[PDB]
Amino acid sequence: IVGGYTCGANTVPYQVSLNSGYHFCGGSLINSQWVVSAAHCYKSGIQVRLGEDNINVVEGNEQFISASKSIVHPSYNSNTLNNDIMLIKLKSAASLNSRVASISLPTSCASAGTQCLISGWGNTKSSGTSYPDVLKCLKAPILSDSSCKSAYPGQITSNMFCAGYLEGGKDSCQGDSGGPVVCSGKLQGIVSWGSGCAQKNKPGVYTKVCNYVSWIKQTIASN
Ligand SMILES: N=C(N)c1ccc(C=O)cc1
Ligand SMILES: [Ca+2]
Repeated sequence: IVGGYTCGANTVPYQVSLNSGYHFCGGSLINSQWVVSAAHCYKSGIQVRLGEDNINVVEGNEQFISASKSIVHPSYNSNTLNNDIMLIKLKSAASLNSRVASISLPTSCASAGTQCLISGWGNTKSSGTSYPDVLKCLKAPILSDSSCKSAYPGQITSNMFCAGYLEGGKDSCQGDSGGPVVCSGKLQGIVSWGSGCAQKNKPGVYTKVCNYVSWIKQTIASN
């Protein structure tokens, strides 16, 4: 997250870190057994880390649970990033409390102008590289579909939306991939892609979660 703020420990209780010997992506806990992340975060041997603040220090509220199964969206295209969503099942159910909690799925899509919270452990620099140890947060509005398409000609599908600031300086970035965009207590987006980070006229692009609620619910019901 570039141009954000320190969230505070366990203030984003649905935020998870996906770990394969090291943090490599974010994700969102949607019930005691399931995490939603980006399909471009797929790999084998995932351990899901819940209740994290400093990802390099055991602070007392962590739950580390190995993934038993990953399900990449059936229509994920890794070239275009269309349908950039994946579900990860935990080998054992998480213990839910104030610091480890699921986030609600949307019942309808959000609108341009809605304020959301984007979070992650990704790069905090727009030019260089600096990875934080503690969770970073950014409040950002959803941008109009027209401005999103104008920013990224030929690239924005109906399964994507832009959020952030056209002026630059505030954005998600590398390492935030797969993490949450939460608006009014609903998971509306997943950190997906963008041109660099926090660049003028290049806002963040996010997977449009509301399009996937039916798939998420039916997948969970049978897996
Ligand atoms: N919001 C961005 N600019 C952004 C999001 C994800 C990636 C993935 O590496 C890169 C850039
Ligand atoms: Ca920790």
